[PDB]
Order: sequence, then structure tokens, then C-alpha cells
Amino acid sequence: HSHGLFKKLGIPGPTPLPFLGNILSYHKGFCMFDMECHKKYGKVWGFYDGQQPVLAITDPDMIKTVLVKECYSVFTNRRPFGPVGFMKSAISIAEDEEWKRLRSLLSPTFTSGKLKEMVPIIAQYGDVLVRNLRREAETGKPVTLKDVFGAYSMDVITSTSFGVNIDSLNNPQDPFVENTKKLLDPFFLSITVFPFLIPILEVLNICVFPREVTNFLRKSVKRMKESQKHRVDFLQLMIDSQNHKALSDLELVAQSIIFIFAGYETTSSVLSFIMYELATHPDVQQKLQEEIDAVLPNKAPPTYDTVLQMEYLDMVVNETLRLFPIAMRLERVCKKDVEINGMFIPKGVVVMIPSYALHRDPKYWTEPEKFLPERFSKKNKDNIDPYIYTPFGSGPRNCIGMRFALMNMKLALIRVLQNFSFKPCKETQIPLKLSLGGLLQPEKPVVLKVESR
Amino acid sequence: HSHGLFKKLGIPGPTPLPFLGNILSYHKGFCMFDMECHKKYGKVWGFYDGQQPVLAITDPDMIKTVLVKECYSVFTNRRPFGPVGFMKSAISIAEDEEWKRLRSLLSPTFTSGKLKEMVPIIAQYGDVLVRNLRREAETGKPVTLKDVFGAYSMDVITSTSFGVNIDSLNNPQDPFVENTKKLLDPFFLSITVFPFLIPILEVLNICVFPREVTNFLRKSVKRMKESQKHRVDFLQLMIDSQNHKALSDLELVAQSIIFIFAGYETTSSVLSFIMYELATHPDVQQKLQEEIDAVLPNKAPPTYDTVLQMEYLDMVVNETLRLFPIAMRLERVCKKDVEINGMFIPKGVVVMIPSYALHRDPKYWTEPEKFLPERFSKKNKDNIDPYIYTPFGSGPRNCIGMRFALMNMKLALIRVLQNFSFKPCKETQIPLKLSLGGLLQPEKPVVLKVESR
Ligand SMILES: C[C@]12CC[C@H]3[C@@H]([C@H](C/C=C\C[C@@H]4CC5=CC(=O)CC[C@]5(C)[C@H]5CC[C@]6(C)[C@@H](O)CC[C@H]6[C@H]45)CC4=CC(=O)CC[C@@]43C)[C@@H]1CC[C@@H]2O
Ligand SMILES: C[C@]12CC[C@H]3[C@@H]([C@H](C/C=C\C[C@@H]4CC5=CC(=O)CC[C@]5(C)[C@H]5CC[C@]6(C)[C@@H](O)CC[C@H]6[C@H]45)CC4=CC(=O)CC[C@@]43C)[C@@H]1CC[C@@H]2O
Ligand code: HEM
Ligand code: HEM
Repeated sequence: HSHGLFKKLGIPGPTPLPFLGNILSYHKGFCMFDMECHKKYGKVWGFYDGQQPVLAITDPDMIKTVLVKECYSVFTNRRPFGPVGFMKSAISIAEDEEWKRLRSLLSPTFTSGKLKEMVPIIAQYGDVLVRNLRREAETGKPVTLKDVFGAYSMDVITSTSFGVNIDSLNNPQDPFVENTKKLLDPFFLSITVFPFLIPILEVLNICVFPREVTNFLRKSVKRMKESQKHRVDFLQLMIDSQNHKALSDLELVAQSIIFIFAGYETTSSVLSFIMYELATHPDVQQKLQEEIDAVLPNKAPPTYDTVLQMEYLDMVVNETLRLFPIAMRLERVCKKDVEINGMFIPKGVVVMIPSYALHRDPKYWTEPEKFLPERFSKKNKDNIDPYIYTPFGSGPRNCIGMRFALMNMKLALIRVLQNFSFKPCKETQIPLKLSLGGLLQPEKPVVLKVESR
Repeated sequence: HSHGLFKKLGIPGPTPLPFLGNILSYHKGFCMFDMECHKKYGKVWGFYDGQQPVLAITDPDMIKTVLVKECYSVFTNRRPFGPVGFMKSAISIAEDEEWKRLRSLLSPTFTSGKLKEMVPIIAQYGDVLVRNLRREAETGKPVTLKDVFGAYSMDVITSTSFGVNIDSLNNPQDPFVENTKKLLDPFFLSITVFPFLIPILEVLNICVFPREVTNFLRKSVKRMKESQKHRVDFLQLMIDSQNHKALSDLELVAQSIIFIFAGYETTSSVLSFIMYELATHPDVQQKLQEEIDAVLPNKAPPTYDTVLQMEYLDMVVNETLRLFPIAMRLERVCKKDVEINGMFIPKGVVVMIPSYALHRDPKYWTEPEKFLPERFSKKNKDNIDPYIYTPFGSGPRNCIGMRFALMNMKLALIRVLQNFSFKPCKETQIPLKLSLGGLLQPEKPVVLKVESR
């Protein structure tokens, strides 16, 4: 019973209940609990996720030492997570010399050279979504964004794997779309109060990934493994290293699964938050629709170079990620006893960075609740501390697919705004009350109208 | 998660926390939590010991139906308790047709005829304690009551087994006194919030009775089993039925162990509460010392008949048990769906009777906090509801050794008050603040002076 660790180091925090800790404070979500703890205890505080002590830091120098400086030596892995089954070899779940091995073997797959060659591949499903998006513009019915974007994000992330060319929104039955789309609840709440039951669930072969499909995705990838014109994509640029070194056949499959759990919901959710802001702020939607027509006249198809050229588009993507950081938190496990930026961090304490709260702190942001894309203009690019705004993390273990996610979301935003306009509807929850659950989602699916240009 | 069972039946109670329930309210002990719930919700209320719902009843008709009337059909066993190892065959822990079997096979061992023949046996250790009690009367030092009474209660309960004749207070080293005297804490608090971990502890052969001595007490009883003048005692009157019917060799050993865990601390603790009241109320000690000298002149040795003759002695024993009911609670497990005295009791709910709170309810008792032995005079014997004052329980599953415990405690009180007087000391906690733990004990051991007559 080590619930007195934060009163021992003189670090303030809410009163933890026995065994439970401060998990009852999650009744308002992580975000509201992070904002209240920030406006109460200040720069550094602590709490307990059961018996797990979590130290929160908000100083830019302290965040840099944890994320960048002493990352390899001290803060290398995130908090343990189980049960995983055979999926502990995933890079986002791997630890130590297995992770840095996997990090290097998968780093060249996210190179701008490899990314410029993926432009014609993922540009073939933007017009696919436009065809499916025109279906509901003439119907006159409001459109759920997570369903149209989810199909596009699926057809993009699958074509970058090997890949497969499906029309997910028009084909909701092939044995590869529904098989995949199975991607603070009664289960995850118990494994935090009872982390000692995790080794039990592993010997029972129970996993958070239902292994009714993973073994399919094993021998469907083993079928698509080996059994001209084979070009840039994830599985190919991972199979070249298949023939510290080499990637097991099962390890490479785990990295293919983690990329789908990586790109699918994260791309579609952020795209949903972007179209909500463009609807609730039609002035931003018009100024963006004019920079697209300027860089790309005549509804020209976008290229790799023309996307980096649009600056007001990157300002819209960055300002939406500030209001809706889908990561919410950034966590690192303290390996040994260190003293960073003044204070001493004991061994085994999870260091957490409240990304959602810092993105709405009035000390760094003017009108925090407002959606002001001008916050990221070249006139204002420098008034932003890089260690306060981290929607993709920072340091050696940041988002490995940041350049892919930004290019994939922007390419969809361009060809969608080239043909469609967005004016809010009645069912539109305004202001959008965020999901009080355990992941940054809309409480009710973002349902908006869709019109044609 | 069935924490909404009491709001479902319209039964009031404190708000239960998830998984924990109302166990945090035990921070003031069971008694203070029972008194507060009685003066708040009234006749019937409920709470949760983790996921276990507990319905408390206080109506005399409702208590009679649970304890007496529908006892065999519905309320037969107490709440499950583990881990026990081989000790689940104990009568206090046995259930159903195994208990009623064990209840009948052990009932004749507590017969008044068998009890009158135990008078000369246990009267040989009263003078043993007087010899050891005189040692500290001349020393001039205060005496801890639980140590002198504990040795007497040990020398009595062991001589009634087979038995063994030791001088426990003067011989604290023989391989039978210290071997036995091993008789809301970090362990029991966890098995109430985690009752699902009890089957785990059983397959590991872990037991609440440390089996470093139980197997000794197995083959030390197996040694004393079979390997003229053999007369009335527990093991002999249980070995006659050894040669539904018959008592396994291991079952009979379990009943011998449960009797030591039955008589030892219960007899010594109540005897400690009695001498505290006689000290804090010297007027009661004088009137009792005069009835003993009247029934037993010349310091005559007590007999079976002369103990039942002393009425003011039984009034002192009964009034002390009211202020200090060592059982505190009486619990029964509901077997099926029944509707007793109006309300419907669902299957699986533990029915609890707050014995401590009812013994201090001003609705039945005048000056509840006062020690008034005249409450049990023949002039006042009838103003007491028999289902409100139950220090030995009531019904088919009440205290099987009530007649033995009353006779054993009174015989000690007689020959002690015949030779010694008691005047309180400085270290004497006045008023005696009861132990806030998980069993009715003194917070600090009752340390009083001892003088000779
Ligand atoms: C950006 C990212 C999604 C968000 C992830 C981030 C990466 C994930 C960390 C552990 C993986 C665990 C298994 C997993 C695999 C997947 O691939 C789908 C999502 C899940 C199920 C995770 C979902 C959140 C869980 C349940 C946490 O509560 C503890 C355990 C986490 C799950 C680091 C992380 C740490 C945080 O603390 C906030 C959320 C983020 C930022 C993902 C890497 C690519 C993916 O796009
Ligand atoms: C009067 C009695 C002592 C008091 C007992 C009563 C009889 C015991 C019930 C279950 C036995 C469990 C194993 C046990 C064996 C022993 O023999 C020593 C004490 C222990 C360790 C018990 C101690 C209290 C425990 C830990 C409870 O918290 C749940 C589990 C109980 C233990 C019924 C009971 C029910 C109550 O709810 C209040 C207390 C009482 C009245 C005893 C029968 C003889 C003995 O003299
Ligand atoms: C809007 C889209 C995305 C956002 C906002 C995002 C953000 C993040 C963040 C905040 C982290 C954690 C950084 C840290 O802990 O310091 C992360 C890690 C990671 N991301 Fe993303 N991501 C996105 C899309 C993607 C995509 C498209 C992929 C893969 C195709 C991907 C794969 C990963 C992986 C594998 C990790 C873990 C890397 C490691 O642990 O070494 N993410 N991402
Ligand atoms: C001051 C002394 C004692 C008191 C106040 C006392 C009180 C009690 C109480 C209240 C119960 C539970 C009744 C119920 O649940 O309805 C009980 C049960 C029991 N007592 Fe005692 N007791 C005492 C001494 C003894 C002694 C000396 C023995 C044995 C030698 C003993 C053996 C038992 C057993 C075996 C049970 C359980 C019976 C069953 O479950 O069927 N007790 N007692």
C-alpha cells in the first residue's frame, strides 16, 4: 500500500481512496480531471490510478527532459498495458532494446521520399469518397462524417499495407472491411484497480484485440506475404528487411495490425473535428476554399509539392488538433532514480503530460475555447512553445506516422473542399460537448448537412 | 455490478462506492457504523460489503423468523468465510445437512448432566489462578486481566478436551500452551473487496488458521486420540460417537480446534469486561461479594447447584454482556426467495442483526450507557424483549456452549471475588474506549490494581 508516495516527496494531489485511488475522479473524463488539477495544484502534482502513482509535469524544460533529453536512459517506455497476447511486439507497445530495434527497422518507411511516391496511390480514393459523398448531397440528408471518413481512412491505410483496393463505403461486406472494422469501461476500469489480474488474463490467452480476427489477419497476411509493379507501401518496405536485425514473420504482422489501429480511427476522428470547425466557422471555410483554388486552379489534382504549399490549410489542421488533441495525454515510465530540472523522480513512477489541458491554458493561449486558425500564421508561429503544443508527441518516441497522417488528412480535405460546402444542421451538437468517456470522441456522432459546389 | 439492489426494493442505505461498497464507513468500527445506520434509517436498511448486499433488521418478529421460525428452511448458514483449508468441517463454519449432522452429534456434549460432572474438573484451576493472582497482590503492581484470565481459560478449555493439566501462567513454554496461544486488517479487508480471490487461496493451501500448528494439533490429538478414570470431557464424549452418522477422525479434530478458538478469547475477554465494571462500580462489587459469602459461607468451594442459586451474579454477567456483546452481530444467509413479516427478502442476501446497537437503543433500555445490574432483577426480568438481548444468539443455531460459558465464567468470578478486591488504577482507561478494530476488545489491555481480602 504505497498511496503515501506523493505526501512523502511534498508533491500535492487529490486524496486517494484505498485500492481505488483517484479513479472515481474520472467520472468527468481525463480532460476535466486534468484541467481541475492544473488550476488547483499548479506546475507539478500527482495522483494514483489504483496503486499506480502518476506524476504530472507542465514545465517546458521538464517536458523536454522526459520526452527528448533523458529519453533513452530514463523515460523510454509508456505505462504497461495488458493483456496483449502475441501483440506485445507492436512498436507502440514494445519496450527498450526491442522498441529501438523496431523503431529503426520501421523508420525509413515514413520517409518523405517514400511519402512522395504514395501520392498517386492515396489520391485514387479521394475521388472514390467524392463519388460516395455526392450520393448524399443530392439526397438532401445530413451526413455522418465518421462513416464517410472511416471508409476513406480504411481504403487508404489498407492500400498502403500491401495493399488491397476496396470501396469500403460501397462494399460493406467483403472479408477485409468488416473483418478489420471491429476496431473507463467495465473491463479497462477493472484492470487499473486490479493490475495484478493481467498476468492471469495472459495465461488464459485473453487479449484486448479479439483473436477471432487477428489469426485471420495473420494467415490472410501470411497469404498476402509471398503468395514487377510491386511498389511503395508499408508491407513491401517491411518485407525487404524480412530477407539487432531482421523482422520475425509474426512481428511484422503485429506492425501491420498496429498501423491499422493507428491510422483508421485517428485519421477519421480528426477529420470529423475539422469539418465541425469549418461548419461552425464558415469564414474559415471560405478563406480555405480560396487558397485551395489558388494553389490548385481548375480543381487540379493535388500533388506532394502543392500540399506543403498551402499554408492556411496547415493552420486549420494545427488549430483543430489544439482544440482536439486525440492523444490527450503523453506518458513515460521512469526507469531509475533521476533528478530532472530540480525535483527528484523515484523509480517506477509514470510521468504524464496533460496535452489537452495545456492546449487550453490561458497562460499560453488567447481565447483558449475559440477556434482561431490565425494562431499559426508566420506572424504568430513563434508565440507558441513547441513543448506545450504536442499533438504528435515529441522526442525519439513521437508519432512515427506524423508526416503520413498530415499528408493523408490534407489530401482528403483538399478534394473535399474543392467540390462541397458545409452549412450546419439542427442535429449538430453546438457547442460540441466532448465525450465524457475514455477517448477523445464526439458524444454523439457529428451529423451535418452536405451541399455541392 | 449489483450495487443497486437496495434502491430496487425501496430499502434505504448509505451510498455504496464501486467495488468498495460501504467498507470505508468501517473506519469507526462495526458498532459506530451500526449505531449511525440505526439512528438514521430506522427499522430496516441495507449496505454493501464490497459486492455483498447486507440487509439489517431490528424488529423482534422479523428477528425471530430469521433466527428461529424459518431457520432450517431459509436462514441456516452464516456468510461464507475463507480460506479455511481442512477446517470447513467445523460446526461454526459447516453448512446445511453437514451442520445439522454435526449439531446433533455434538449437542449431548453440552448437557447439564454432562456439565454437573465437569464441576470438580474446572474447579481445580480456579485455585490455580488464585495462587498466581496472589503473586501480584503482594507485589503491589497493577495486573493485566487478559493474561491471568487467558491462562485460566486455557487450562479450563484444555482439561475439558481430553484433557491436559498444565499451569499455563506459570508454565509458558510447554509444547501445548504456546503452540495453542497463537490464537479490518490488511488481509481480511482485501478478501471482502476481493471475495473472488478466496478460491485462489484455497488451491494454494493457504488458511486463516496457520497450518504450522494445526497439523501438530492433528497428530498431537491423533497421539492423544487412542494411544478406567477416563471421564466426562469433550474429546471422550466425541470419541464415543467415533466408534447420517459417525465422525471422521479429521472432523472430530476440527471440532476440538474450534472449541479452543471458541472458549479461549471469548471467556477471557468477557471476564475482563466484568472486572472493569466491578472496579468502576465498587457498589456492585460489594453487593456481589456479599451474596457469594451468603450462598457460600466460609469461602466454601462452589458446586453446580450453588452457582445457579446466586442471582445477583447472573445479573452482573448479563448486564456486562449487554454493554459488551462480544458477538456484536448475528448473521444468516438467505437461501431462497421469502417474504418475512411483510417485506420480501431476495435469494443470497446476508441478513444481519446489529446486536451491539440494539443493546444500547434508548427505546428498550433506560440509561443505555450505564451499568445497572438491577436491569435483570426478577422485578425487571420481563421488561426485556428476548429477541433484543441476544449475547448467545437465538434459535437452532445459537451458542452451543452457552451453558458451559456461563458456568465457567461464574465459577471463576466466585473464587476470585471470595479472596480479592478491585480498586481502579491510573492506567485504567476510564471510560473504556472500545477497540475501533474488527472485534470487540479493549483498545489498551485492561490494567487494574489487585488487592487481597
Ligand atoms: C496515436 C495512437 C492512438 C492513441 C495512443 C497511441 C499510443 C498507444 C499506446 C498504447 C497502445 C494500447 C493498445 C492500442 C493499440 C492501437 O494501436 C489502438 C489504440 C490502443 C487500444 C491504445 C489506446 C489507448 C490506451 C487504451 C490507453 O488508455 C492505455 C493503453 C492504450 C492502448 C500512445 C498513447 C498513449 C496514451 O496514454 C493516450 C493514447 C495514445 C496517444 C496510439 C499509437 C497509434 C495510434 O494512432
Ligand atoms: C462466538 C465465537 C466468536 C465470534 C463468532 C462466532 C461464530 C464464528 C463465525 C465464523 C467463524 C470464522 C472463523 C473463526 C473461528 C473461531 O472459532 C474463532 C473466531 C473466527 C476467526 C471467527 C471470527 C469472526 C469472523 C472473522 C467474522 O468477521 C467472519 C468470519 C468469522 C470467523 C459466529 C460469528 C459471526 C459474526 O459475524 C461475529 C463473530 C461470531 C459471533 C464464534 C463461534 C465460537 C466463538 O466463541
Ligand atoms: C491525426 C493523426 C495522428 C495523430 C494526432 C497521432 C499522434 C500520435 C501521438 C501523440 C503519439 C505518441 C507520441 C508520444 O508518446 O510522445 C503517436 C505515436 C504513434 N503513432 Fe501516431 N498519430 C496519428 C496518426 C498515426 C498514423 C497514420 C500512424 C501509422 C500509419 C501512427 C502510428 C503511430 C505509432 C506506431 C506510434 C508509436 C511510436 C512509438 O511508440 O515508437 N499514428 N501518434
Ligand atoms: C462468553 C462466552 C460466549 C459467548 C458470549 C458466546 C456467544 C455466541 C454467539 C452469539 C454465537 C452465535 C449465535 C448465532 O449466530 O445465533 C455463538 C456460537 C457458537 N459458540 Fe459461543 N459463546 C461463548 C462461548 C463459547 C464456548 C465456551 C464454546 C465452546 C466450548 C462456544 C462454541 C460455539 C459454537 C461452536 C458456536 C457455533 C454453533 C453453530 O454454528 O451451530 N462458544 N456463541
